[PDB]
Amino acid sequence: CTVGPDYRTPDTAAAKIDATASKPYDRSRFESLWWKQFDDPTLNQLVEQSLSGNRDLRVAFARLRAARALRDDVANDRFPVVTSRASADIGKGQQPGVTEDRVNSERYDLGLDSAWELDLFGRIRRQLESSDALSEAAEADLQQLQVSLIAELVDAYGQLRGAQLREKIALSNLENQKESRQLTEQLRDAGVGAELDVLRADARLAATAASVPQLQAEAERARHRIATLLGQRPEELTVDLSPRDLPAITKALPIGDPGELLRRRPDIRAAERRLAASTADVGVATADLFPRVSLSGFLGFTAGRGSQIGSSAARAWSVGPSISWAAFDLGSVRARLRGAKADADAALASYEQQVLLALEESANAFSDYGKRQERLVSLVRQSEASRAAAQQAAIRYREGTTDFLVLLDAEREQLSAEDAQAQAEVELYRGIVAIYRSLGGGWQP
Amino acid sequence: CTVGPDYRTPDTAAAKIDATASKPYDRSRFESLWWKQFDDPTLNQLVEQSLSGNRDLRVAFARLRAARALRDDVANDRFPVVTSRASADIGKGQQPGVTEDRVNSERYDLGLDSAWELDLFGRIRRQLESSDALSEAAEADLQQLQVSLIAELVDAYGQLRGAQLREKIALSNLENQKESRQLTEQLRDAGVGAELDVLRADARLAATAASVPQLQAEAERARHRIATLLGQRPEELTVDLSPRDLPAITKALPIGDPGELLRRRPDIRAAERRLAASTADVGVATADLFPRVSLSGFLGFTAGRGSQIGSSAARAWSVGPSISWAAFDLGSVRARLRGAKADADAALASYEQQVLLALEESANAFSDYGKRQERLVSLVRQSEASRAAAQQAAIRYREGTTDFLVLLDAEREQLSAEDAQAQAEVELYRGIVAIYRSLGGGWQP
Amino acid sequence: CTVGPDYRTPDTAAAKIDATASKPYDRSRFESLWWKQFDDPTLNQLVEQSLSGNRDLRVAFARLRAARALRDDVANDRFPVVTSRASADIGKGQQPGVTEDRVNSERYDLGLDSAWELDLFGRIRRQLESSDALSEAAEADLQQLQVSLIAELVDAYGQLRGAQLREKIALSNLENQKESRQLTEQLRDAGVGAELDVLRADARLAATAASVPQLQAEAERARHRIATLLGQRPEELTVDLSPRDLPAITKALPIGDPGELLRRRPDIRAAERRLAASTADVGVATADLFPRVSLSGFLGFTAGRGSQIGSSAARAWSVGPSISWAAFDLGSVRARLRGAKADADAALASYEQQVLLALEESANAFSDYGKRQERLVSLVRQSEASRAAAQQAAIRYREGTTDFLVLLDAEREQLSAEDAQAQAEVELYRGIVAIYRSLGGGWQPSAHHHH
Ligand SMILES: CCCCCCCCO[C@@H]1O[C@H](CO)[C@@H](O)[C@H](O)[C@H]1O
Ligand SMILES: CCCCCCCCO[C@@H]1O[C@H](CO)[C@@H](O)[C@H](O)[C@H]1O
Ligand SMILES: CCCCCCCCO[C@@H]1O[C@H](CO)[C@@H](O)[C@H](O)[C@H]1O
Ligand SMILES: CCCCCCCCO[C@@H]1O[C@H](CO)[C@@H](O)[C@H](O)[C@H]1O
Ligand SMILES: *C(=O)CCCCCCCCCCCCCCC
Ligand SMILES: *C(=O)CCCCCCCCCCCCCCC
Ligand SMILES: *C(=O)CCCCCCCCCCCCCCC
Ligand SMILES: *C(=O)CCCCCCCCCCCCCCC
Ligand SMILES: *C(=O)CCCCCCCCCCCCCCC
Ligand code: NA
Ligand code: NI
Ligand SMILES: [Xe]
Ligand SMILES: [Xe]
Ligand SMILES: [Xe]
Ligand SMILES: [Xe]
Ligand SMILES: [Xe]
Ligand SMILES: [Xe]
Ligand SMILES: [Xe]
Ligand SMILES: [Xe]
Ligand SMILES: [Xe]
Ligand SMILES: [Xe]
Ligand SMILES: [Xe]
Ligand SMILES: [Xe]
Ligand SMILES: [Xe]
Ligand SMILES: [Xe]
Ligand SMILES: [Xe]
Ligand SMILES: [Xe]
Ligand SMILES: [Xe]
Repeated sequence: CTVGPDYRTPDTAAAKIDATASKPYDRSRFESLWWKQFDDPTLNQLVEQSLSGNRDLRVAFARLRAARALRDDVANDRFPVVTSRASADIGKGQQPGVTEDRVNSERYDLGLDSAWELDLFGRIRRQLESSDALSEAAEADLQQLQVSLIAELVDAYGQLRGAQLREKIALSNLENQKESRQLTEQLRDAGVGAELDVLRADARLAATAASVPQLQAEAERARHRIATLLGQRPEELTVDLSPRDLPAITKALPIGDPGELLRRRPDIRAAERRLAASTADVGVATADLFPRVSLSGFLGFTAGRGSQIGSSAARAWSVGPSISWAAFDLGSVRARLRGAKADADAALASYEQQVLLALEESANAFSDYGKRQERLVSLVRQSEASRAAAQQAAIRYREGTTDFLVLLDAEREQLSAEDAQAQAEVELYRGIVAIYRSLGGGWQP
Repeated sequence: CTVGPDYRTPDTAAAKIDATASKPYDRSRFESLWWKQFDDPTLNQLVEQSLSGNRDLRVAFARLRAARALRDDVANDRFPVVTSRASADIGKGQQPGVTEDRVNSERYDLGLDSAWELDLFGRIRRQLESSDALSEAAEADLQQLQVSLIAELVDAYGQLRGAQLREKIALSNLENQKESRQLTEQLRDAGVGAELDVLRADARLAATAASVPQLQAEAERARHRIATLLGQRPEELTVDLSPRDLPAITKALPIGDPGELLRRRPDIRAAERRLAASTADVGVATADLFPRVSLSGFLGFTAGRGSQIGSSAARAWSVGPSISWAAFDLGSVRARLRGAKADADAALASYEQQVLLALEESANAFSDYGKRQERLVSLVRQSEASRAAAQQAAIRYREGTTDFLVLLDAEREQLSAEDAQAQAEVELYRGIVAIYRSLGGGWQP
Repeated sequence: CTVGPDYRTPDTAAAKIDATASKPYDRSRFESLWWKQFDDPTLNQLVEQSLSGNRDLRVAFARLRAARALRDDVANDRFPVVTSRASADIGKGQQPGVTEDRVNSERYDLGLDSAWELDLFGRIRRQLESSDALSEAAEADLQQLQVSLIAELVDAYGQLRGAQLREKIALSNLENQKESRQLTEQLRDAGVGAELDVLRADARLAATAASVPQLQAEAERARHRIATLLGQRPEELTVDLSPRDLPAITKALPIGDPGELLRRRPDIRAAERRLAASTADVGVATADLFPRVSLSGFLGFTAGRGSQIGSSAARAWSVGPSISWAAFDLGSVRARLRGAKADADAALASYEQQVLLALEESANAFSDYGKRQERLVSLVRQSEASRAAAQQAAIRYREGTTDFLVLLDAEREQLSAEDAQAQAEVELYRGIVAIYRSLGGGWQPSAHHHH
């Protein structure tokens, strides 16, 4: 007999995300190794190294091992606990009721001690049920950490490429600006220009030059995040992170059925497991409303004289059946039961919150990614127009048919447009990461 | 007697906030349902729904129940703990003292077991005092969560309106810029224009177009945050969140006496409660320096033969008065007492820190709100001048009395001014939230 | 005898930071009171007030005392625990074995009760070894908090000066802009200007005016962070924070040998101590594979009649030697051992992660600081050219040889350049803080014979 509530997984409705029945997405398959679709061998090597080197991941494997070991101890409580012991009780004094003389008093015991709770109401079955569930929670915590780590690492590689891309855009615009500064000097020196043109050109050149070490600095913080995520020291990175293009995915994104997301996400499973364990804990406490039946035992040797221990004349056995019940202390048992009920309500609510946070993450990731595609189309147009404008403004300044401010302003806009477009490409890549993170991709799924 | 210190709430001086004798503020009343002053029924519905749906709030209620359950168990220790038992000791072997033959031996007991610590030094009174205080702390944690949740939600609604406001500003500027692009093409096509004007107009149009999906993306993240704060899935959100104006409060802000803030804030009460509990815990530990006086009992039946249990010939009673005192183990008792004293100093320091954090939050909220009002006055002036400038620049460009860059730049400034003004209005709304959060507004007892 | 693994500090290689062999840095000495290099008495007073008033620091000191007190209780388990008792047993009923009559029964005891676990396999020595290490971890947590707090406070002072600097730049640019607005009005009113010029001038003035209360607002948030970090209420600040220059260090930075950073960082020591404690806990669990030997005792008086307690005829004593061993419960003991092994692997990995996070912080702080110096050189050039451009554009606008946009744009760029430069100066100062934070500056490593 196993008292208290029988846990049932909640009847959690599947995710509905309408925005996913469109062209950017392929619901017909899900790609578990979602980062491989970027077709970037360097990224793939980063991820592989991270799975064997990351120290947080190592901690989580260890915690999983700890939880199994806890469970394994609790499972032995289903059986009698048979220990060994050699003891004595030696003294001199009165023996009240028997005599008022001070007599010597000796007793020796050697053998097996047995302690056994008969699990008639399932206190122990429930403890094991809880511990098994906490083991499964720990496995899910590990899987979630893997999902989180892969996403963080892929994202950081993106940021690194972004900084590299933007540095290259900044240096390229710096050269255009150097050419222009040089033209303002030439015109001024030939008597058909102005110091005012050279000054403004210098100021703009220095502004653009100032962005370079900023961008390099962000690249270096990203390289350094990557090294830690790999379990590697900053100066000991194995993998060559020299500049390459920001990866892209041109096929529609294999996102599977978004209805499956709540079943795929390990954080959801972890919190469901904790709910199951907490529900079993109600059982544990509920069992204390009923009597506790135990059976102690001794098998070995008992004697008044040490010499006899081990011999036939000292053979002994004893059996200690016991039934106890809280009786007038039932109020206390009820208080602990209320406590366990409260903890299980906490766990339920906490599970529900994770479900909601997960649906929120996915809804954001999909809404973002679609908008980021739209935005990019406009930014690409801005860049094209800007490049063309600055080209023409350069020709006109050179020829004497437009003021320097026209060229200055067109150059500012070209840089500003090309930079924003790159940032937006990085955003798109990061949005891909957020989608897969939110779907629970990357643990074996 | 009740040993150890008698807790007294610290004499914490009232908050002094001088900036509040200004006319932005009404110290003559405080409005508990502070969000209702925005006169936004949609906001009011959100708040009411969140109080019944939010899952973090559910967790906190459950933790409150857990703490009451702990307290209820402790309270029973003021009374004797009277449990029930049926036991036996059955076996064969020597009986030291009595005989060296291996004899059969039986003993049966059935009745009530009684255990009572008498509480002469108040160890138990103090345990209960601590537990009651931790219950009040848990109630205050819940109330603080209510304050935090309401503030987060109101703030998020503000962000949502902000994104919607800014989208509308971006679309309105997009129309002006579309008209301009069209004018540059027209003038070019009519032989009094230039390709360079069309290109720059295209670039600027695309830039403005690009901002729209960004702002929509932010609107969607805010919609989704609102749904979770309500305890709802994103696609189930009941409330119509289609655009409306960012709410405003035109009367002076009813902020009450700022010297009441520390009494109103539940976080301060929670930390004060934990301090009270920790002070009682010093009492608990201090009691262990004194003797512990207890009284055990048995009432029921005892017999050498199973047959007799229940009969008057097996009636039994016993009574076990006992006094113990740590004696040579006083060093251990002292170490635990030092430990409890240390924990109480931690709690005191931690209470003081919450006081300081609260005064910091308050002082920031008031400093900010005044500055945000000032800043807005300038931004409103900037917007007006900018719109006028761009209107006139458009007239002049069309007429042939100013270059396109003059119109371009005036259009950029109009958008930049109108968007900054909107952001600043959002800031002002959020400043209102920060004031009320910091004053401890919005909780139920 | 002491059982289970004998802890050894891991053989952690020294930090390698190559970028530190260059001339921004002086590796020949380290300054532990690293903020004093700024030669700012106001900053020095803030830091001193913080060390005596900050409440987080007080919390952490208290937690350190709690952990020592826990350890002191555990230490007494190496010795017999000798308590005292006065008790009685009174009742009426059968005495199984002896009689089936219901007899009256009385008994009185007064004396010393003794309990002693003899630490033959070191279960207790190991518990103490763990507890001592957890105390050292708490000491190191406190020291790390001190490092973090000092850094936070110095950083905040920098942000405060930054806000004050930028306000001053904004007001100064506001004055230039007022002069220009006045010129647009004059030219318009004298028949050779344009309303369009006055309107754009007005818009820009309002933009610049709008920045002032924002910057003042940041100054006030900073003042308030500083007050809490000092343990002070916002309106009760002891130190005068009225505007002064952002401090600067002209000497190359005394950063010592970066290969001594992992030894100096308290967070690294804290994690190493938790590793040591965890390793000792393996010992504790390993001891349960062996027998446990105990010895109980009683010495005092026992009697059937209350009157006799205290007299020679009621003298009593007993001794309770005992040895137990898990026997068929060894699988449970093994499960606990595997558990403790798992926790020690967790702790090792956690120690290693802290090492890596520390190397990452250090490497970022040095990469940043170098880059921030370079960036500043360019921003200074931008400011100079911009100031000059705006002067010339003003001359040309006055002449009737440009539209006002030329002057407007030059003025925007001047403000934008001077503001960016100031932010970048603040960045450099904050990068100094990040270096010292990451090196473990601001606590006293050689205090307490070190260990
Ligand atoms: C008056 C004389 C009485 C004689 C009684 C027999 C003595 C018991 O002596 C016993 O001998 C064993 C080996 O033989 C040992 O293993 C036991 O531990 C020992 O105590
Ligand atoms: C208060 C915690 C630290 C004090 C350590 C010394 C013991 C203090 O114990 C004191 O002695 C008396 C006992 O009857 C009582 O009257 C006091 O109220 C009690 O607290
Ligand atoms: C009333 C009968 C009890 C016998 C005397 C009690 C001994 C109390 O003595 C205690 O021993 C502690 C640790 O060993 C010492 O540190 C304390 O100074 C002392 O309080
Ligand atoms: C683990 C050894 C027991 C140590 C108790 C030592 C108490 C002193 O702790 C000290 O406090 C200061 C701030 O409060 C820190 O700067 C010191 O570095 C720290 O050692
Ligand atoms: C809920 O109360 C269920 C109680 C179940 C008791 C189960 C006992 C199983 C042992 C079966 C052995 C049969 C003969 C073998 C003798 C050792
Ligand atoms: C759970 O208790 C519900 C009641 C119905 C289940 C029946 C199980 C019968 C068990 C009898 C146990 C007595 C054993 C005592 C040995 C010392
Ligand atoms: C100091 O001397 C304390 C004063 C209070 C009396 C102390 C004795 C125990 C009080 C517990 C209250 C309920 C006990 C009822 C017994 C059935
Ligand atoms: C391992 O088997 C332990 C052997 C137990 C023998 C008893 C030792 C008597 C105590 C010596 C005192 C030394 C003090 C050092 C304190 C760290
Ligand atoms: C310290 O002195 C080392 C003692 C040497 C060991 C012998 C003690 C016998 C007790 C039985 C322990 C069995 C361990 C089982 C593990 C697989
Ligand atoms: Na109780
Ligand atoms: Ni020390
Ligand atoms: Xe044994
Ligand atoms: Xe330029
Ligand atoms: Xe930088
Ligand atoms: Xe047994
Ligand atoms: Xe411009
Ligand atoms: Xe019972
Ligand atoms: Xe019984
Ligand atoms: Xe029994
Ligand atoms: Xe809420
Ligand atoms: Xe435009
Ligand atoms: Xe976007
Ligand atoms: Xe005593
Ligand atoms: Xe500090
Ligand atoms: Xe201006
Ligand atoms: Xe502001
Ligand atoms: Xe700050
Ligand atoms: Xe012993």
